[PDB]
Amino acid sequence: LVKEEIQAKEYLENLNKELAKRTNVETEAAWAYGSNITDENEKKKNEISAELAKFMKEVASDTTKFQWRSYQSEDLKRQFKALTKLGYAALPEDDYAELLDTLSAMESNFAKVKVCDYKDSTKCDLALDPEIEEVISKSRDHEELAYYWREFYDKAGTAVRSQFERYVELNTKAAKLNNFTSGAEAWLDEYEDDTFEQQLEDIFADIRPLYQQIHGYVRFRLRKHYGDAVVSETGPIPMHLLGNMWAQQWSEIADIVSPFPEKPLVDVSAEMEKQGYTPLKMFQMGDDFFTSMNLTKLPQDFWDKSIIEKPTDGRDLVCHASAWDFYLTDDVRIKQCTRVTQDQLFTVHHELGHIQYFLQYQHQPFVYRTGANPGFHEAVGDVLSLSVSTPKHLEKIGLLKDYVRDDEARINQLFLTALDKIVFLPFAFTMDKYRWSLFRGEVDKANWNCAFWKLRDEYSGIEPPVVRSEKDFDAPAKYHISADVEYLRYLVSFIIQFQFYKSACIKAGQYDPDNVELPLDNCDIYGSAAAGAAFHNMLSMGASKPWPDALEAFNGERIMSGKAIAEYFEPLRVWLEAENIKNNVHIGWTTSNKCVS
Ligand SMILES: *[C@@H]1O[C@H](CO)[C@@H](O)[C@H](O)[C@H]1NC(C)=O
Ligand SMILES: *[C@@H]1O[C@H](CO)[C@@H](O)[C@H](O)[C@H]1NC(C)=O
Ligand SMILES: [Zn+2]
Repeated sequence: LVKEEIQAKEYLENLNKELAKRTNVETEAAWAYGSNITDENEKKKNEISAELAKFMKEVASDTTKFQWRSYQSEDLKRQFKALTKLGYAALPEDDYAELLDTLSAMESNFAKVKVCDYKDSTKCDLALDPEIEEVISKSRDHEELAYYWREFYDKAGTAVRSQFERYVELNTKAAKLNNFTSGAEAWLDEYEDDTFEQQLEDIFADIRPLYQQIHGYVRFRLRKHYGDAVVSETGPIPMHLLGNMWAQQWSEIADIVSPFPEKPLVDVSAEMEKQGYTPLKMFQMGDDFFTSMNLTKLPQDFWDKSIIEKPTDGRDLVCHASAWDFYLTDDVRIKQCTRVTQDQLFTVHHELGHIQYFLQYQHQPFVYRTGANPGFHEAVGDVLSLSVSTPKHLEKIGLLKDYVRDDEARINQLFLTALDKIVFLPFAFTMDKYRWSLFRGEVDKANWNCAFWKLRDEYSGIEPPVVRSEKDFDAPAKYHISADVEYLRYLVSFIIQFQFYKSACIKAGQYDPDNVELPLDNCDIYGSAAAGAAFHNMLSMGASKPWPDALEAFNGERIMSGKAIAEYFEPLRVWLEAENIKNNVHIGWTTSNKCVS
C-alpha cells in the first residue's frame, strides 16, 4: 500500500504526460477550425475530441485499480479525483458525437452571421465583427440601431433554437451521468465551494443599489438625448441605445451620458491611430507591461503562430477573442481580430493575462494546468487593464495629452469605468441564471424566450428594442451561449479583479486610502516587481490547490469579497446619489412590455 502509492505516483506522472500530448492535438484541431471554419476542419476537431473522450472513459475505469482514498498524499488524491470527473466524456459515444455536432452547428452559425446594410439592403456581407459592432457602438440613429439589433438576434439567436434544445438535453444527460443534478451543478463544481452561489448573491445584493443609481442616471441622460417616445422615464432601458449588442457594458455611449460633457472623457483610440499603432504594437505593449512587473515575456511561438488581425481572404472564422494553451512548453497563442481602439487595448491585456497564466503553471502536471477557478483566469489581464486605463498610465505612455485631473474629470473617469465594471455584474449573473434554470428543468420549453428577457429585465432593467415572443430565441445571440462557455467566471472575475488590483496597488506603493495623492482609481502597477511576485506566487500554482489557497498566496486573503470593488467606486456612489436627487432622477423600472408569451 506504501508500494502501491509509489506506483500510483509514477502512473499519474505518465498519464498526465499522455493527456497533455493528446490534448495538444485536440487543441490544434480546435484552433484550425476556429481560425478557418470548414466542414473538413469541423470533422477533424470532432473526431479527435471523440477519441479523447473514449480515452478519458478508460482512464476513469483504470483509476479503480488504485486504492487511492487510502493514500497519504493529498496531492495524489486530488489528481485521482480530478481524473475521475468525466464531464461530457461520460456520455455514450453516439450521444457524445451528437453533442459535438450540436455545438459545432451553433458555433458555425454564430461565426457565419451576415446581415444586410440598413442604408443599402443589397449589401449583405456585414459581420458582427467589425461591421455590426461598429454601428451599435457609434450610431445614434435609434431606428438604424433597432434594425441591426433585430437582424443580428434573428440570425444569431432564433436560427439555432433546435440545436440549443438538444444541447440542453445532452448537457443534462451528461451531468446526471456524473452524479450532478444538472449542468448548473456541474459548472458550479469548478468553484469547490458549496456556498459559492449564495456568496455571489450576497455580494451582488451589496452592489445592486449602486447599479440602480447608474442605471437611473444613464436612462435620464438617454431620455434627454432621444426623447420620451424613444426612452420612457420609468420603463426598462431600450438596450439598442446602450452601445453594445448585449448591453453588457455601456462605455461606447459615454459621449452622451458623461457627467461633465465640458470636461475631459478619456478615449485614446484617436491618439493610438495618430501615432501609427498596429495590432502588433498593442501586443508588444501588453508584453512590456508583464515584463515590467518581472513576469514572463511572451515566447517566440506566440509571435510566430498567433493571429492578431482579421484575415482578409474572406474565409469564415470565430473572431471572438481568445487565448490558447497548447500544453507543451511555450506554445501559447492568441486569436484576436484586433482593431486599434482603447477598448481593444483592454481586450489585448485581458487575453495576455490568460497567456501569462499558461506560462506560469506550465510545469504543473497536466491536470493542474488550469486556473485556480475559472474566474481567476479571467481576472489576471483585467487587473493590468485597470492600470492601463488610468490617466496616470495613459499620460506616461503618451496616449493622453493636456489632461487635468480635477474633480469633474475624476467623476467622468470613474463613471466611464463603472459603465464597464458595475453595469456588467447583473448582465453576467443573468447569463448563467438563465442557463441554470434551463439545465435544472425549471422552465417549460414553451416559455424559454420570455424567461430570458424576464431575467434581463429583473436584474439589468434593460429590454429589447422591439417586441419579441416565443417565436424568437434570443439567448444564443450571445457568443458564450452559442459556444457553451460558462459565464459565471466573468462575474467572479469582475469581483476578484478589484481584490487583486487593490492588493497589487498597495504592494506597488500606488494606493493609500489616507493619502489623497494615491487614490485607487489612479493606481498604475507598471514596473512593480512586488506586484509581479504576488502574481507569480498565485499563478504558478495552477489548480494544484483549491482557489482560496491561490488567493492566499497572492495577498493572504481566503474569502471572495466585494469590499474592494465598492471601495474603488465609493467616490462615484456619493456624487451619483447626490446628482440623482438633485435632478429628481427616477430609480427602478416597471416590468417590460417587450416579450409576448
Ligand atoms: C481552410 O481550411 C481548408 C481545409 O479545410 C484549406 O483547404 C484552406 O487552405 C484553409 N485556409 C487557410 C487560410 O488556412
Ligand atoms: C524576478 O523574477 C525572477 C524569476 O521568477 C526571480 O528569480 C527574481 O527573484 C525576481 N526579481 C525581483 C527583483 O523580484
Ligand atoms: Zn477571458
